[PDB]
Amino acid sequence: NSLQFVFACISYAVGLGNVWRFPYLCQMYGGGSFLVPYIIMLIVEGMPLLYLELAVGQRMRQGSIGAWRTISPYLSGVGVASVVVSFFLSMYYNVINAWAFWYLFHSFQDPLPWSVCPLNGNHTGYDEECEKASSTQYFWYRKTLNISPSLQENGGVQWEPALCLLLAWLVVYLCILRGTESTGKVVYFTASLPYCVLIIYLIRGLTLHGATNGLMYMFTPKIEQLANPKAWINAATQIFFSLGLGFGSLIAFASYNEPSNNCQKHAIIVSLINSFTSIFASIVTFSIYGFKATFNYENCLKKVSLLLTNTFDLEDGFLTASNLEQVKGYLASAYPSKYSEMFPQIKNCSLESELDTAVQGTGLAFIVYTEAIKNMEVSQLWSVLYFFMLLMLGIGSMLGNTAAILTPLTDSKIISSHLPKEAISGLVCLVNCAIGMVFTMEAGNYWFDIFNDYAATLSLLLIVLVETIAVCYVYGLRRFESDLKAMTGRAVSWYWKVMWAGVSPLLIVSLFVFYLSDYILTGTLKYQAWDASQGQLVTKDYPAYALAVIGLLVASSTMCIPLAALGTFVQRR
Amino acid sequence: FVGWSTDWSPYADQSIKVRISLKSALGDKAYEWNDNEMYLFRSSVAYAMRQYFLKVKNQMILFGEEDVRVANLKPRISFNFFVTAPKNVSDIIPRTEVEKAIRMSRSRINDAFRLNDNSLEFLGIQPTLGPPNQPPVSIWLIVFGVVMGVIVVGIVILIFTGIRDR
Ligand SMILES: *[C@@H]1O[C@H](CO)[C@@H](O[C@@H]2O[C@H](CO)[C@@H](O[C@@H]3O[C@H](CO[C@H]4O[C@H](CO[C@H]5O[C@H](CO)[C@@H](O)[C@H](O)[C@@H]5O)[C@@H](O)[C@H](O[C@H]5O[C@H](CO)[C@@H](O)[C@H](O)[C@@H]5O)[C@@H]4O)[C@@H](O)[C@H](O[C@H]4O[C@H](CO)[C@@H](O)[C@H](O)[C@@H]4O)[C@@H]3O)[C@H](O)[C@H]2NC(C)=O)[C@H](O)[C@H]1NC(C)=O
Ligand SMILES: *[C@@H]1O[C@H](CO)[C@@H](O)[C@H](O)[C@H]1NC(C)=O
Ligand SMILES: *[C@@H]1O[C@H](CO)[C@@H](O)[C@H](O)[C@H]1NC(C)=O
Ligand SMILES: *[C@H]1O[C@H](CO)[C@@H](O)[C@H](O)[C@H]1NC(C)=O
Ligand SMILES: O=C(O)[C@@H]1CCCCN1
Ligand SMILES: [Cl-]
Repeated sequence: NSLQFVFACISYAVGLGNVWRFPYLCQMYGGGSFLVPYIIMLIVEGMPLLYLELAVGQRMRQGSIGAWRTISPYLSGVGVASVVVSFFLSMYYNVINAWAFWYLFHSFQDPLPWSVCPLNGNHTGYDEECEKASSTQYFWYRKTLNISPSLQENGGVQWEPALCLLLAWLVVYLCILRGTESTGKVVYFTASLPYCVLIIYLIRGLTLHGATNGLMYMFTPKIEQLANPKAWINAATQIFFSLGLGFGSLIAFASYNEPSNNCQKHAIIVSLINSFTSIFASIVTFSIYGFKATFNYENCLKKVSLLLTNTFDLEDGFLTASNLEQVKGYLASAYPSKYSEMFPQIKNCSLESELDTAVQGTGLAFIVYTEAIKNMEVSQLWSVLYFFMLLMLGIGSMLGNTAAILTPLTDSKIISSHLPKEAISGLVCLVNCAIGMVFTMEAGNYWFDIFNDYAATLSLLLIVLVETIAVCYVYGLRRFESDLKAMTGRAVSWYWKVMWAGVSPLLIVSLFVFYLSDYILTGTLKYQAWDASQGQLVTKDYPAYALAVIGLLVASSTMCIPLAALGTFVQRR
Repeated sequence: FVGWSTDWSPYADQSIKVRISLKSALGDKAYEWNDNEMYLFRSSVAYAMRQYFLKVKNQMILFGEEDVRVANLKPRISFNFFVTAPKNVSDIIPRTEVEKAIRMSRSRINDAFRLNDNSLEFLGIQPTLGPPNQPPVSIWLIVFGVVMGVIVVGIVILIFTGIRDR
């Protein structure tokens, strides 16, 4: 029975948060400067709170709402809020799957769309934006999203992404209807295919030119940017979002386990496997990313050398990258009148700046892996395999999330006595798909950025904080420890008690305080926006109406607890 | 402006500038650009002029390697050439006709030196890459239609079986 529960938890935890979100989160916050807090935030926040969730799931042996209502009525709201967050997650998570579907369907063509730029119009060169950016970046930002230059500018619903999202939701609904316990052979298959695909892409990814640059960028802990509180916040929230803490379905999963089971081994194993999968996927992604950065640096050096050679009438191969500055000085010393004209035009390029600004954003995984595919031998087969592994991961994670969404609805006899579960699930999927059309607009990627960074980011911290305070202080840690010891024969270790009672809540509170102080001091929340004319990413301030949505997404889920407490107090009085 | 430059001439508009990059297109195993290579280049240019005047204007003009005058040779291998009348130097073929002749037979000149349109730049004659022919309608749309159809059929049959069982 241990294998079933462990593999169920692994299949829930291992999803797009490990393969897709972790790489771009690591790239955005400095690479190593993000990896050091992650590990630091895994020993303190991941393991103890995951173990606490699994133990509450066993000792209550009820659902999330049932458990947090049986501990105390004044607290039942934290069971409701843990559902709402899942809702918001299921509202936008599917968009990622849609994108993969798109990238799958554009994978049966000999001239792969992200391989060759379109012709300029003279039929003699390439597009300006497709040349300034990469072919993969041009495909991702224009052919896939058609991203608008700013959040204030939005068009209509792009029909192709809308159809892809509709297909993804239909697939999710079909998986919901079809199977619920036939995961026997799937757990044997769906847990090894992602690792096999990542192994293949690692085998390709570690033989590319300049892969070590990517690894060095990944593993170098720059102290200068290590002081950013946002890096710590993002590390903690990614840990919570990848382990599933706060969504309330881990409690339901542990509710079906025997009370004479070791949840100290299972929690440790699940957390370590999640961490290892994230690290491996990010290693492959950053090896390919380092190859991209090295290629960009070499291309810039070649362009500068060609510019100098075509003007100074130097030999074809005389000006190389190993003697550039000296020959530049020699040319400058030869005659300054000619050199003065083009000195603005000569561009400075270095590996470091390219590494920071080669590829960044929520499309890092897609761009990087499409580039790697375009450098394969049979690109179609590897593209199909990778975007099928990604499809399986997304579908499994969404099955877990939607089960967490739907179980409270099915368990409610008020709704279950009026409509079939097949109709309740159909209505839920329809509502989610209809609301998620806002991510398919021209400026839909910015709303996806907002939901990816605020819908299920900080609410998971407050939910887990309330849960751990509830378990430790309201219920009584001595009573909980005695109950657990009676259930499993072994008393909880002193380390787990220490991390439950004081360390994790204090660290969460400190992180919240630091984030709030940083936001107040900065006073200007900014987002990345695509610039096709410059062909890169620029920072723009959020408009007035985008802050209302940002505030409400967190506020509804977090404030659902105190409102329930106030309602219970009113009912008592 | 006081003074003069010894490089401007009334016939300098008719010159065509050629820039050659041997060690970039070939890397190693690249021949050196001695006088024999210049002789072969002038012969190729004269051949192109003959082909243009035969296949367009229907005139048989006996150009030669001495009718392609070359100046300003430099170690980059970048010079200026102009084509004159077969035995009358005072007559210069206008640059438009020379450009048309080069365009007509640029592939042969490229093949004579094992260069491809990037290491042999005529600085005024730009090549055409070629239209990217499109597939019949759209492969992605067909695949998406098939997948959506099979998914919808599965959903319908599962719903019908579940309803009929209960
Ligand atoms: C080797 O190659 C070289 C080329 O580099 C070649 O040299 C050329 O040879 C041809 C043939 O002999 C020469 O053409 C002759 O030019 C004589 C010069 O007199 C004229 O000069 C001006 C020419 O302008 C022409 O074109 C413009 C634009 O189309 C046009 O407006 C003009 O009217 C004219 O057609 C011209 O301005 C000038 O003007 C006179 O008259 C005006 C009034 O109209 C007046 O205001 C001026 O003050 C002036 O008096 C004059 O017309 C020309 O005499 C000669 O014309 C005679 O013969 C032709 C028949 O061939 C008759 O039709 C005509 O009535 C005359 O009897 C002819 O046009 C050309 O100039 C040479 N170019 C150079 C640079 O040398 C060599 O021959 C080649 N060698 C070999 C062996 O092949
Ligand atoms: C190629 O197109 C550009 C516009 O992007 C134009 O400026 C240029 O003149 C064109 N080249 C030729 C040879 O017409
Ligand atoms: C490149 O470096 C030089 C010297 O450091 C500087 O003057 C120049 O502004 C930089 N940028 C460009 C585009 O030349
Ligand atoms: C580019 O276009 C020209 C005509 O505009 C054509 O002759 C040439 O062959 C083309 N290049 C190709 C098809 O590679
Ligand atoms: O790793 C993932 O992608 C999922 C997201 C939902 C919560 C569990 N982890
Ligand atoms: Cl992770």
